[PDB]
Amino acid sequence: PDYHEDIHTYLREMEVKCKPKVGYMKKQPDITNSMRAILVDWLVEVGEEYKLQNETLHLAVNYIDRFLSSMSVLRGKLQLVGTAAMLLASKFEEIYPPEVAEFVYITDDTYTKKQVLRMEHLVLKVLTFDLAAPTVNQFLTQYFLHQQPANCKVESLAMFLGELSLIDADPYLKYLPSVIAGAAFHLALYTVTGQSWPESLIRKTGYTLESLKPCLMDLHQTYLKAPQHAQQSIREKYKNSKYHGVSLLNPPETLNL
Amino acid sequence: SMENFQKVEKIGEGTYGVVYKARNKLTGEVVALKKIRLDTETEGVPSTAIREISLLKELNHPNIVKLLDVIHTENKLYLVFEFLHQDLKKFMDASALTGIPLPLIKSYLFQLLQGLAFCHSHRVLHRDLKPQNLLINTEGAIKLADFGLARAFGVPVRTYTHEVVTLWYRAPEILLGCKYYSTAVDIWSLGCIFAEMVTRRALFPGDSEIDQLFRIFRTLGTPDEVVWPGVTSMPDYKPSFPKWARQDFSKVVPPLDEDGRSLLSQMLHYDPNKRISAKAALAHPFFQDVTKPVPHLRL
Ligand SMILES: CNc1nc(C)c(-c2nc(Nc3cccc(N4CCCNCC4)c3)ncc2C#N)s1
Repeated sequence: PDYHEDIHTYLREMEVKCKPKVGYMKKQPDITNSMRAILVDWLVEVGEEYKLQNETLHLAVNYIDRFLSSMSVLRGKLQLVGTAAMLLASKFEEIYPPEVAEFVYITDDTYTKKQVLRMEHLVLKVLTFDLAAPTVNQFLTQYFLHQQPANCKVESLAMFLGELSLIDADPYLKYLPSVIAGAAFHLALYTVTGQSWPESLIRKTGYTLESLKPCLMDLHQTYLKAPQHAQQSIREKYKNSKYHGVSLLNPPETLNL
Repeated sequence: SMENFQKVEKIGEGTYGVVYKARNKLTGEVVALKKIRLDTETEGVPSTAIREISLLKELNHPNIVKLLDVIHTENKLYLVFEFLHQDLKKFMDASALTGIPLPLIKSYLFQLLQGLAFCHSHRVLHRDLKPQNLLINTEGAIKLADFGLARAFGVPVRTYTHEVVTLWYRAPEILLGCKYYSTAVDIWSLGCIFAEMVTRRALFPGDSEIDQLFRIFRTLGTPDEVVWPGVTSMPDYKPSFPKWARQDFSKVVPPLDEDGRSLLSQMLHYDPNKRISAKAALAHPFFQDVTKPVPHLRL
């Protein structure tokens, strides 16, 4: 309330300093967008299994993309990177993070406890201990305050859409968290209520519908194709009454942009 | 590299790990080293260490202790901090006879508020403000230290860890088990510390959670729905709570003048929504004639 503006401004600054390299996947010789999509989808499952915060999921993905932005990784080690990232995110963000043994367990014994802990240290070194990164989630919760009135379906649907963007490096590596959150919030608002990106967020963020259009165009397509996407953990997750079953809602055929 | 540091003496123990005074042999700089042992840690790097480091690297402010470096040696994690000569607690004990000059109290509070305002503006809650975690140097500075309990918060806040803040400085909303707490909890702590700099004894030295609450109630009066809407619906509120009258603030900290009492009362508002923010407090009339004098005692 007294620092909401200060904090938004700060996150806008940090999100730029914490952006992964948009074109890193091309430079990764032995891993692809598809492999990454499989990893993230699995982390979504891990999140649900252990009832972790969505923020934790978003952080882990940021750690992974930053890590892959500067380190080459063979396909057989990708999951190790993802496991250590989720452990670090949990430790940073969770009141009760799962114990290391549990992170070793979910890899189906693909790696040892020793491997998981060594990788954790490597991730910390590579990220230079800078773990407090802005996420799509953090911007969304701020945007939610601009509803009149507040709508659970809108909020849950926005989180659902924001989470969908985590799965596909192409094209979502090219958009900042605050921008993806913008598209997500508008798309959810429009889908549920028919309303649009409110003028109060234009004042707060500087973004207009035109500004958000490119990301919006992409997100809308991802939304329409979600039932046919190879990864489904997010849709399944958002079938739950906890998120008001928003993944069962029909996306709008057109956005009238 | 640890090779360039010559150790001087053990200082104490932090919220986690052990602290030494050391000297950079090449630059001459005097530092404090926080050693965190990773062996004996079957859980990897401790979450407290992960938070302290990541949050502190972002917080460059004259009233926040500076993290200079992080050194990973064999099975050990060394945090290199700027060295400060003493903590507020020991300084208050040393002042048992003369008391602390008002200009210094004013200056210290003003500096603590600046430091805290910076934390909150950067979405960090400290969650363990107490005299022992506030460090002073010979030039009149005071700085927030020990971010082992801190965490980055969101807007609006989520439910965070309940077991936070040393009891004596713990806010009523935590004591009453509110699902959500925020920046106000750090302000409560500073208010308690403000009162303590004036009297040199703790405002609410409770022995338990309920004792702590009752001590607060007996001083500020038992809160009702008028002074604090929603209070009777809080998870740990009980209708059996004794209902104490609120007493004049002139009696809570008798040496304090009008301006000081005004500021204190706003820092100790029951309703976290009404409790003054560090930012807004910087402009309180109490600080109209603030300066930055050196400590009146040799540290
Ligand atoms: C309370 N935890 C702390 N961690 C660190 C790294 C501290 C620190 N300490 C100093 N110097 C200093 C001088 C005199 C007393 C003390 N205390 C330790 C024993 C009792 N606890 C209060 C302080 C410390 N300089 C810089 C830092 C830092 N960062 S204090």
